[PDB]
Amino acid sequence: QKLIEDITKEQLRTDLPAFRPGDTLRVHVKVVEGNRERIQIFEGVVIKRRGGGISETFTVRKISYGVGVERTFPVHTPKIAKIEVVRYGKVRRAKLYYLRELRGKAARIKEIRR
Amino acid sequence: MIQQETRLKVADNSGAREVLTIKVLGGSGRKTANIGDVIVCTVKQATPGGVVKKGEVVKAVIVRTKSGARRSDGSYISFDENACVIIRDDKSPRGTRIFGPVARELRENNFMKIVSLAPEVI
Amino acid sequence: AVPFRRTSKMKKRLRRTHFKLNVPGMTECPSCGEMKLSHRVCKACGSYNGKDIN
Amino acid sequence: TKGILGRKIGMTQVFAENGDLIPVTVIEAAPNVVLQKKTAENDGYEAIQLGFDDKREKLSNKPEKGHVAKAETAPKRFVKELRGVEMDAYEVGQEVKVEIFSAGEIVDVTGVSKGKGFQGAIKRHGQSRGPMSHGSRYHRRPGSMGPVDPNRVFKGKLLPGRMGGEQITVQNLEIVKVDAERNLLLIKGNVPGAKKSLITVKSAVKS
Amino acid sequence: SYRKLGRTSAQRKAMLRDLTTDLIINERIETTETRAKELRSVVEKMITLGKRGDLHARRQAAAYIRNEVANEENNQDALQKLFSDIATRYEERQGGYTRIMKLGPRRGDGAPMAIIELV
RNA sequence: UUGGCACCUCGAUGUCGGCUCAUCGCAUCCUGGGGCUGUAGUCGGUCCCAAGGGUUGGGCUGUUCGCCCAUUAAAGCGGUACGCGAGCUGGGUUCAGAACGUCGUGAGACAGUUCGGUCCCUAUCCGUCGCGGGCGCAGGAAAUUUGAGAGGAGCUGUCCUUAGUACGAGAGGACCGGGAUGGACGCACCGCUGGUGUACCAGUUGUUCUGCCAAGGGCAUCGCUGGGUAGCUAUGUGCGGACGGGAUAAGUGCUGAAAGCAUCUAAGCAUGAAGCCCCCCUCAAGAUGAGAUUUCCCAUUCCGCAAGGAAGUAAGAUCCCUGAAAGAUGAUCAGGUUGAUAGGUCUGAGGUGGAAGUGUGGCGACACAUGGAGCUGACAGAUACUAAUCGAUCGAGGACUUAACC
Ligand SMILES: [Mg+2]
Ligand SMILES: [Mg+2]
Ligand SMILES: [Mg+2]
Ligand SMILES: [Mg+2]
Ligand SMILES: [Mg+2]
Ligand SMILES: [Mg+2]
Ligand SMILES: [Mg+2]
Ligand SMILES: [Mg+2]
Ligand SMILES: [Mg+2]
Ligand SMILES: [Mg+2]
Ligand SMILES: [Mg+2]
Ligand SMILES: [Mg+2]
Ligand SMILES: [Mg+2]
Ligand SMILES: [Mg+2]
Ligand SMILES: [Mg+2]
Ligand SMILES: [Mg+2]
Ligand SMILES: [Mg+2]
Ligand SMILES: [Mg+2]
Ligand SMILES: [Mg+2]
Ligand SMILES: [Mg+2]
Ligand SMILES: [Zn+2]
Repeated sequence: QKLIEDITKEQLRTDLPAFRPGDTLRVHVKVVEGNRERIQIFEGVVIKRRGGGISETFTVRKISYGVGVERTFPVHTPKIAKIEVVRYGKVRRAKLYYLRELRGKAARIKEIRR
Repeated sequence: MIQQETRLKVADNSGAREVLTIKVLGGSGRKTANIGDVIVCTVKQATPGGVVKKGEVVKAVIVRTKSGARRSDGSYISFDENACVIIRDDKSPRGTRIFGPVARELRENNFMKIVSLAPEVI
Repeated sequence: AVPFRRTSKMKKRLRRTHFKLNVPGMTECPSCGEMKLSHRVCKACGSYNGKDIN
Repeated sequence: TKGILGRKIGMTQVFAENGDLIPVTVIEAAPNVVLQKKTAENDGYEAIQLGFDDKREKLSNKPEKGHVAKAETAPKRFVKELRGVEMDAYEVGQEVKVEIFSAGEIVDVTGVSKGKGFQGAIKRHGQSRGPMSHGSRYHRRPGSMGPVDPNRVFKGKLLPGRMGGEQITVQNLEIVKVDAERNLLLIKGNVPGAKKSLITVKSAVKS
Repeated sequence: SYRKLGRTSAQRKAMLRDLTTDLIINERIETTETRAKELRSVVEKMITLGKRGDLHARRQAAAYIRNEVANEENNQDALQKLFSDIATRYEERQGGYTRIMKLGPRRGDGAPMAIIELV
């Protein structure tokens, strides 16, 4: 295991602020149309942070024009410029799966800062 | 993971509201079709006006699916409803508006007009 | 299904060449002198691996 | 050609400088040693034996020790043969090390799959099931057995039995990275065989 | 993995708890082979809990051990006996508190019996 | 196929459609190669060679048939008891109930219609799929191999260029050659996305126990609900059917007489297909024709005139014991005290999500701090603390005859 550990950790990334599930944050992703590199800003709620090591991923969810959209990344990808953190939130689960329904319908289903 | 008999709701000001999948174009089997593909489908509910009438046979592309595509860089993307856009027998759409965002695997294909008409692409 | 024909004595005896027992693995409890079986407690001497086990 | 022997470790990912996730198997090795050079007259062909992963002495008998003595090394555990290769880059006792595979290479991998024990037809051959409703009493069964006329069963009807656990070759895999320090190999894709098992790597033949 | 002993989950757990307390009391019990082979890996964990010796570990153990009387003339309960006596005895041995000895087979069903005991 | 005959079966050879599994023929549906054309090109028509692979989802009917919808390169025709009911179904078909139409004075009848209506069998032998034991192979063992022979695989679309070129008034629109990217099918695997995950973590209802509070246990489908490690998995990921060689079929030929000419042939020499034989993958010396190479052990003791037989051993292996990368049981593989094989302990990984106790705030349900805490099955490393003790059995002494060299 230790072999996998270090030969991977060579490629690790050491600038991401710590963050638990259930807190909004902005993400700066480098999309490229073949010519330039726009920087799409995509922010939402962290639904799930899964797995360990270089394989650790996470999930962000947001709504835009009625429909909700999910989006995941491997936390150590170089495709990401930076990760701000907007607001912490108090939750009890570690997988905010229940949010997939209580979004509209006037259901003010939000978090509360710690 | 759209397949035969799946129901979809269109995302344009064509006149239809929801549609039913009849056949998935492509090879011979083609059990299913993911995002960024074209199917043949029949209208089930339409607005009283609209350029499309209830109970026809038309072609449509797939713009959003609940199960979502997987990009090459390891990132994923998903939605929470299956949508589609009616095709005027060629990549040109038939309506004029587009509602809700669309995926990004359309620009990799030849659907320039749609991805231009979208409010935002993800 | 049903036996279509009876079975001769030859076949009946040939089938049973593998239906037998095996002489156990015996040893000598070097405390009493009887035949325990390996890796087990000599119930005669009540002793195993030198010492005794009440 | 050229090839070595190794051990399977596990799987993980790396990031190509393009920024593309890539599944990667990790096959380590140690310096393999040639043991015997099969000439063309004593033997009707041409090959070399490769040793690997020496064992402690209490597990080696006199014949094997004598056999290895010609190469002056410790008794190895696995001894395989490698046929198609030039026979002047090698002399008994020479070491073969991982650095003979540059990155971006294309190689072949050969192992033995992992066992699955006795298995039914549905899983062993991927047949279909009967309907599990509508008064049916048929599902997970190997189907019919053939026509009536032959009065027998043709050699080739597939039935349940022990599944998996045999040799397998996967072709046209690409070496990603090579580390001469830990003696590692990083391969795109995934190779057969359970962890901690023997694995053969040879240069691609379809070329 | 772990054996099943041909019993439902709940029955398995109950039998294990009972065997554990019985061993703590008698310090040498006798049963079938596989049963003891499975039992040791639980007895040792309980002994570790006892060696830790604080309120938290005590409540943890009580949530697993039954309520029998170990030494009645002293009215000592099995749990208290465990903590005080056992923790005081195996004070420094690092794991491996039990041992297993194999007897011949039984008569009524030929099962192989064995003796388990504290070191 | 509709029929003719009545040779076998009436001390029982059970129908039609569908499901699962297929296999064979070729008078070819697609893909491959050609001749002719009333073939400009792109489409075609017809005939010759070719059976390697491929050959669909629905609506209506018990339906085979049939019609229709939508695709595809194509939606082939037939045999195998109109394949396959000790493999499944029972819808129609032909028992007993009832009703309508028609016939009969009447019981009833109709190859007219309609509703309802018991499908039994523990595999003896051959056969097919897997796994072991014995013996053989002129001494006894451990490994690595050649490959007679057998099996597997064999499909194909779209787009961009060559080029709007050749061809064609125009309309339209190429062969040949390159390059990307799919469909279906197959093999492997769990790093990713997901599923399961009944000795993991948390929340919560009822009741009953641990004397009481606090804290916990039992039962209620695992009580219910939210997550989830390892393993096993597909809808997930990776890869495959490439490039070629030799001999051919239909065809096209060169040279050339029989027959001063002509002629693909009689003598000679070529070219020529998704077929054939190789190249790719797997099994394989019980291939009794029992192969080859490397290494180890040696040629004891008793009997036996003799023939030969018997007993202790060598190299090596097994009994027994700890197990899992293996597994129905055998078998295989890792180990047996100069050892990390398993369990426990310590340290980690991941999982869950803020323990108890105490204190503070609140009248109270509760909140906050101590504190990413506490707990943790299978995963990693170190550690001989416990268990693999002491022992037993099996196992060679190498036949003759020739020819080489001696
Ligand atoms: Mg006998
Ligand atoms: Mg099916
Ligand atoms: Mg016959
Ligand atoms: Mg229960
Ligand atoms: Mg009869
Ligand atoms: Mg023909
Ligand atoms: Mg029939
Ligand atoms: Mg017939
Ligand atoms: Mg039958
Ligand atoms: Mg009646
Ligand atoms: Mg009437
Ligand atoms: Mg009348
Ligand atoms: Mg009926
Ligand atoms: Mg049966
Ligand atoms: Mg039998
Ligand atoms: Mg994993
Ligand atoms: Mg209480
Ligand atoms: Mg009770
Ligand atoms: Mg649950
Ligand atoms: Mg292990
Ligand atoms: Zn004794």
